[PDB]
Amino acid sequence: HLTPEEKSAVTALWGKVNVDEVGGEALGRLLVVYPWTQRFFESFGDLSTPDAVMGNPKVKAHGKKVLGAFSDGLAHLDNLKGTFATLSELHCDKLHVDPENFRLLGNVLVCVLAHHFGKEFTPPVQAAYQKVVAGVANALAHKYH
Amino acid sequence: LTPEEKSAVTALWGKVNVDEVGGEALGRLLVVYPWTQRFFESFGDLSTPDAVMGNPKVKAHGKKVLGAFSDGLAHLDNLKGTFATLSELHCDKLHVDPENFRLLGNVLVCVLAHHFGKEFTPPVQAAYQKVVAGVANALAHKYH
Amino acid sequence: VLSPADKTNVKAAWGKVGAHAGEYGAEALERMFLSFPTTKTYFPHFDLSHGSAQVKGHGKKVADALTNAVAHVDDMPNALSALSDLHAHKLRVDPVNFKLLSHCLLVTLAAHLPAEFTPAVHASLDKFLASVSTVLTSK
Amino acid sequence: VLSPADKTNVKAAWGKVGAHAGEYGAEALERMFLSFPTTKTYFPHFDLSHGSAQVKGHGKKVADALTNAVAHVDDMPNALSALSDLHAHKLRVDPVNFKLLSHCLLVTLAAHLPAEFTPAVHASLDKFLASVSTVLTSKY
Ligand code: HEM
Ligand code: HEM
Ligand code: HEM
Ligand code: HEM
Ligand SMILES: C[C@H](Cc1ccccc1)NO
Ligand SMILES: C[C@H](Cc1ccccc1)NO
Ligand SMILES: C[C@H](Cc1ccccc1)NO
Repeated sequence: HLTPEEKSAVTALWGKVNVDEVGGEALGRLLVVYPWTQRFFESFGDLSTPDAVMGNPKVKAHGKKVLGAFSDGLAHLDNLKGTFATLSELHCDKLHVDPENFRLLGNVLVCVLAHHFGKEFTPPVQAAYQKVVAGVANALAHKYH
Repeated sequence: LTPEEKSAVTALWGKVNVDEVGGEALGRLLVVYPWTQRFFESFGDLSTPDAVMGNPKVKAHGKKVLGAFSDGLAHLDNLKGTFATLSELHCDKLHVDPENFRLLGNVLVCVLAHHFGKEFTPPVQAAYQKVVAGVANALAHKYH
Repeated sequence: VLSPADKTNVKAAWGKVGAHAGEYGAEALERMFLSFPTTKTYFPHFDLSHGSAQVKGHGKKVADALTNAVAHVDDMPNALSALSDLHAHKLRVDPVNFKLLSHCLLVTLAAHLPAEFTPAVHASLDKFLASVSTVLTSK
Repeated sequence: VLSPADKTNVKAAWGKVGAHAGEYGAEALERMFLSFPTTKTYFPHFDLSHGSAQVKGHGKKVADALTNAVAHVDDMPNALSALSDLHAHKLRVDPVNFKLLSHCLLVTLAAHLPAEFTPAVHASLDKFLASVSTVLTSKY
């Protein structure tokens, strides 16, 4: 459902992402911006301030891990494949995360990318990423359907 | 749906006045969520609740659409076939925000509770919430 | 939002609910727990089966806060102040969950108010619960 | 209902945006129209192509409203009451669309404010645009 030019805009930016750092930034901002999400990470320790959250080692450690090898191909096009069944089960059946948070975190990642790439994160490049965040979000909510 | 849920859904749906509930549900959407009026300009007077509810085009549209999901004889234990067309219509042509699919479902549920009272038990509502979520997701597929 | 006509409708509905408010509060919750199971994780210490005394008791507290809101409709922010800090800071209630309970409260009302739940009253009640939800998420 | 820390953070972002407010408001709109194409049906009489003078002109108006909200943050209901009736009664903008443009306004800010768009300032900006959105939806 991505056109070649959307896949292009997505892959050429992702190419330049420090995947080791953007996951931590994204998760951290989620915890800081939507503080109800801290609920699901009370085992991470100190989330008491912005500085505590963004400097928390488990935050950064969890961010890097998840956002990790999600790369050459990523999201969908990984030579077929790439489904979220087991993650939907985890996030819906086990954790009971409202799927709205899947949309929020996608929006935060988009904010992170815009921050890191500035002028390069153009309106068309953003539109392409919005479809990916919508696609991922919907996939993770498959059990709520 | 579990057999328990389909049971709850079909047993109640058997007793629905299809004619009335369609018009009722659409009218209340227009009244409760007045931004939705934007898509029904051709219907004329939507100025007050009384005008909305009494409006012939509202009640006729409600009846046409819901009249195609039965009250007995199959429909409301379907899967995923007719929704493809309606998804293209609602998303690609009308550009209805999908949130409005959940709201309308929620309105249909309010209509049902109102007409059935104590018979619309918390378990029965639960089963109807899965339906309206299932229908909402189907219609939103051309956004996904 | 809250127009005189909405205040009039909300009072009319409150009069007919009368002393059943607590009981309707309980019913709303059970409606929410069954319809929206993600909401249950906020009440691990509750027995949420039908007839639970904790759901009954929690129902009265909910209804008590809603009638407090009705009684101070013109200054809900001041009225519901502590409650907003409780749900945000301590309880970390995801704001989406206010819509879900609001919807169950509407459904409950619809199920008990044959005459009163007209289309205009439905709109007024939705606006009322949306204001309460705005206050409770303000923090 | 914002804290003093959030007010401080919103004023810092505003200061740094400076006279670019109008330009950034244009860009936010373009970002919304491409990301969220349903929003385009509220502007049938606009050319929504890049460099459109209608989007530039409208982006200025949106910026001016946001700048007014910044300047009267403690009484936004009064500041934006007119706009609130217009969006609700005249235009009947679907409330979900405010969230869509708030997101695009945040991304625009993020793309132009590398030092300013810290997590804390992001949170404060999010709350600011949620307050604006709450007020512009208040007439439903
Ligand atoms: C929207 C996209 C998201 C993706 C792609 C995603 C992906 C993942 C992945 C890969 C894991 C690790 C699974 C494993 O270790 O086996 C995970 C774990 C987790 N996610 Fe997410 N996630 C997302 C959103 C969220 C949100 C919004 C929340 C909470 C607000 C959340 C909370 C968690 C938690 C608590 C865990 C750890 C579970 C555990 O170890 O027991 N996730 N996620
Ligand atoms: C949520 C479940 C919904 C279902 C099952 C549904 C179903 C339908 C059906 C069967 C039609 C008739 C199509 C035809 O004539 O071939 C229709 C038309 C229409 N629906 Fe819906 N609808 C839903 C929600 C909505 C919502 C939420 C809106 C607006 C906010 C909407 C706006 C319309 C409009 C404007 C038409 C007229 C299309 C035309 O004749 O030009 N629908 N819908
Ligand atoms: C109209 C909306 C709501 C109202 C009026 C309301 C009212 C209240 C009241 C009065 C209390 C008890 C305060 C006390 O005794 O100190 C409370 C506690 C609580 N509320 Fe809410 N609430 C609302 C929405 C929500 C929602 C959506 C959730 C979602 C799960 C929720 C979860 C809780 C929890 C977990 C408690 C603590 C109960 C305990 O541990 O015993 N509330 N609420
Ligand atoms: C922060 C949120 C918003 C602000 C501050 C804002 C501000 C404004 C202002 C100042 C105007 C008047 C322009 C004039 O006088 O000519 C206006 C008009 C309008 N707004 Fe918004 N707006 C917001 C959100 C939205 C959203 C989400 C939509 C639709 C998706 C929307 C659609 C419109 C439309 C259609 C007009 C009339 C435009 C015309 O025909 O020239 N607004 N808005
Ligand atoms: C929230 C995390 C995974 C994640 C997903 C996207 C961006 C950052 C982190 N799930 O555990
Ligand atoms: C809004 C209508 C269809 C409808 C669906 C369910 C209940 C009432 C009406 N679409 O045109
Ligand atoms: C309408 C008011 C508030 C209310 C009380 C219980 C359930 C729903 C709403 N009646 O007491």
